[PDB]
Amino acid sequence: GALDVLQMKEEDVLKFLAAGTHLGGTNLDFQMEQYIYKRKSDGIYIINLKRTWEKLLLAARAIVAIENPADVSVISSRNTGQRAVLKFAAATGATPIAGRFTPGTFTNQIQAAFREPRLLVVTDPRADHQPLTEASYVNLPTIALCNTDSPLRYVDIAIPCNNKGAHSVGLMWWMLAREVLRMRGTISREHPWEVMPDLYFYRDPEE
Amino acid sequence: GKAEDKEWLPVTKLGRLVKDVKIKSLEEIYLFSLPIKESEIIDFFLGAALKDEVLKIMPVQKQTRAAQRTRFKAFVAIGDYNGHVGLGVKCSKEVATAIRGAIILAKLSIVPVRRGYWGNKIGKPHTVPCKVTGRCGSVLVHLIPAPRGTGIVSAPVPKKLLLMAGIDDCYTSAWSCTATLGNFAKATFDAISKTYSYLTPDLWKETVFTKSPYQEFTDHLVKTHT
Amino acid sequence: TKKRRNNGRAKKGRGHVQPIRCTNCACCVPKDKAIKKFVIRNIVEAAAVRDISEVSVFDAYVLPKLYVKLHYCVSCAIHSKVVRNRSREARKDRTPPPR
Amino acid sequence: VRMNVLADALKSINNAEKRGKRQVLIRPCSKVIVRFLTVMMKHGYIGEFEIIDDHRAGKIVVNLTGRLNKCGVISPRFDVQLKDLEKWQNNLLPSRQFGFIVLTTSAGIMDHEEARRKHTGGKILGFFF
Amino acid sequence: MQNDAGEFVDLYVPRKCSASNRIIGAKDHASIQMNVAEVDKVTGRFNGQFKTYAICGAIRRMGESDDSILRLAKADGIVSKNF
Amino acid sequence: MGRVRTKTVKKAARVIIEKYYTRLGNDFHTNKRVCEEIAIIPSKKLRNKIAGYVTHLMKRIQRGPVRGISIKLQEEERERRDNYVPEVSALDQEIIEVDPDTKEMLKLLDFGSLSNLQVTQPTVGM
Amino acid sequence: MRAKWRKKRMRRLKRKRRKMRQRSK
RNA sequence: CGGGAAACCAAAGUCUUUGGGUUCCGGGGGGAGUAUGGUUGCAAAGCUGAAACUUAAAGGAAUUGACGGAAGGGCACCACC
Repeated sequence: GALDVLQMKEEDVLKFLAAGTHLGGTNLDFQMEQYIYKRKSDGIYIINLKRTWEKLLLAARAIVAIENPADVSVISSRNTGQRAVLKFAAATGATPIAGRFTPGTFTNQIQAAFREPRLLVVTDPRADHQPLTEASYVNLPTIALCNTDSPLRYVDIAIPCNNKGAHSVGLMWWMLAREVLRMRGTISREHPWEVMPDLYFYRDPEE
Repeated sequence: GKAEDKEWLPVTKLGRLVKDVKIKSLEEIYLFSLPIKESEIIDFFLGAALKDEVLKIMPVQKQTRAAQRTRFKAFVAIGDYNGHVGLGVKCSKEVATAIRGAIILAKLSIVPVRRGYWGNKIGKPHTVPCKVTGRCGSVLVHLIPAPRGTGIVSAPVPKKLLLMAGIDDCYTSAWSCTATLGNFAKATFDAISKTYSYLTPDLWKETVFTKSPYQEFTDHLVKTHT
Repeated sequence: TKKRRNNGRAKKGRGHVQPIRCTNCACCVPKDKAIKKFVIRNIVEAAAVRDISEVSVFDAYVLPKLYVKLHYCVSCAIHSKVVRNRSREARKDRTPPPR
Repeated sequence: VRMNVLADALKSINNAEKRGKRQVLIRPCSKVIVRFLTVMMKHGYIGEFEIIDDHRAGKIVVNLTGRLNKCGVISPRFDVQLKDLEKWQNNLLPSRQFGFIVLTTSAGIMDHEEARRKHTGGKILGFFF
Repeated sequence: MQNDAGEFVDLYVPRKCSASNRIIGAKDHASIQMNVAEVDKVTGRFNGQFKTYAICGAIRRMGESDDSILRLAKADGIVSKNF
Repeated sequence: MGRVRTKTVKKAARVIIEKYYTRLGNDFHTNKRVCEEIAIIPSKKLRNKIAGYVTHLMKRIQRGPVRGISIKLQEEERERRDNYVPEVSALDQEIIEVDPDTKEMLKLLDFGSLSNLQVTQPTVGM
Repeated sequence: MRAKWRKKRMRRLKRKRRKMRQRSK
């Protein structure tokens, strides 16, 4: 949005630059091309950082529009997102799934794990492909974190970022939790937040 | 025994709402294009007005080391003679279970049927709104508008589904292997089904949106429910 | 019904291709239908090398390689177990076996 | 070779409508194509359009609104008389309530409902619904 | 549908796709309705007001819904005609 | 020969360890007495086989996790790798270098001023 | 190769019938 | 994408919502590419080409079995060493 109260600050841009979020792959799909700045002299694509913040605020404006927070479902089958989705679901009251998704969880009405959500958020479209393709049987809207070579086939909001691993995946979930809590009125739009980004990251060498 | 209540308790969000609150018709379930998975929802809205028809019972079999092994397949059609019809199929080791299973699938498959006029717009509509068609296997089926009081010009299989749908007047045509009753029934139900999704000049004005039933009743599903 | 998209041959954009005679049976088949095998081996076996290195007159010598190129028809390649038949989806794999 | 230009123009629009595209480019342009497009636009089936001059017959860009089910051509330009026009609209149209045949007449290119008011026959060009 | 007395005779009037102007059928289970929060202009906070869109299942499975939702959000004020 | 244990043995041993981990140990003759008072087992010969696999599982649980079994003692130290680690008192700091085309991308976004810079190779690496 | 042999059988029968009739007149 | 009986095909698509131009050519299975006339050739033969009579199926794609003097794993003193 145009508003100064929604503008991206210097201190967020430095946190993007320090985590590698702007660095894509060596390949580009034709659906992702509008999110790209340029290709480097070494064959790597640069993701446009202002495009990310608009698509992330549009995603937060979808997540705030659900009146019961337990109706939102959150997923990661790769390890680099598992701590991050568990912390996101603690900060705001969504339902997490981590590890293997069981086929038929959304469509086998009798099943012990059966559930019926209103919104679905996924960490990587190529890896999390079962809950994406299974959402096509039940009228379920979708948000996803997309790299330059991600296949867009059932996602309705794609957020441009490096999703390969490490600090970049944890930072995106932390920043999405910050803005949903801000615009619902639970924390300040000006005072810094008490939760450090480093709480969401995956398994750097411990000692 | 005596037919008291609690023969049903819901297992879906839609079933929890239909049993309790002001979801007043199937048309506000069709408007949001939701899947129906509890058979008791359609007994709640249409009920004893629905009438039932066995089209064919068919034997099928597989070869084994010992003998040929046989199953019975039943085709069933259902409707209320005023704008609703459904078709269903099941295959079982015994005929009575095949018919009873086919009736449940024939209730879950029900769709709304569109009706219109051949001439000037006097009274209430009585024929298909425009020329339509459906396919299954090699079989092709086609329906054409007709002047008031002709009846249905068709073979037996398509005539029974058009009567249960509540259409008075219709001209019809077919092509390729109609002798396969299952593909002939599904090609007919495909033609009937397409009548409410053909864009026509009376549907050109802009759409106005509303909240869905899961959004209007978002607190009823939380405050006293599981 | 058609079994293979390439008809079991490499020919695309051509009329005629020259034949060759097989190394087992001398049957006659096209150069691009024939199954290829190029073999490189020592003249002396891995068991025998030690016995022939110690009787050598030289303080340093390296035993030579033998080079042979072989051609088979489909019947010889199947009977001599050079190729096996495969599952309907596995027939599409064009990558050679692992080492 | 290209034996007829109006058949290309309508086949090009018809393939673009089915893919859900919002614009289409027609080339070559002709006096017959501009008069046919105008009849669809006046009845509400397409948006407005723009012509490009290039010194070689020209090109047209057209805006699409999603309402069009089909448009098409009858290749031999058969003659029609007022007594036989009922047989053609019974063959080609989806209902008696909507859709139009397009004719060329000595009073101009026009809609088959206007040809009855003007009491005139002509040659068939195409249809839309 | 209306008759010569001017009264209406359809069972219901079906919805159309916001991106594409085609009717969404009673069994199109791949289709969706999207809902998005508005925020107040002084403090960037939810006031309970919202906007809605409906998308055809055929446009979703070819991968065009993300760009369609973006064009709709730029046509309304939400993305503010710059990017 | 064949000494493989059937699912009736393997499932009963897991359910015993989930409920009674604090009673159990490495001595087969003590495990054999515990399993007789916490459960109804129809045969002496089945009781001996269950206490045998329980004794095998205790010696595994002393080394690391077993995917089908859970205990408080192992969950609360997982909850200590969860939350925050002792590793560092501050983040990895934002003072990081920028490539000339990222400098140009930030210039168009009205930002920069805090990063060092250097150029890559003359032609694409092969 | 039965069809190729049925073709050869007909050709030799036709060669016999040719020589038999053209001798008569 | 869409099409098709399917195997499959970016054409083998834009078809009951059926019409861009134009050449050759099929009409249940056999008798039969046969008899007879013409025509070309040194010859072998090529081209053109019937009927009487006879018959309830002949054929295409795919599924589950059984079978192989097909391939790969494993087993048995009613098998062998």
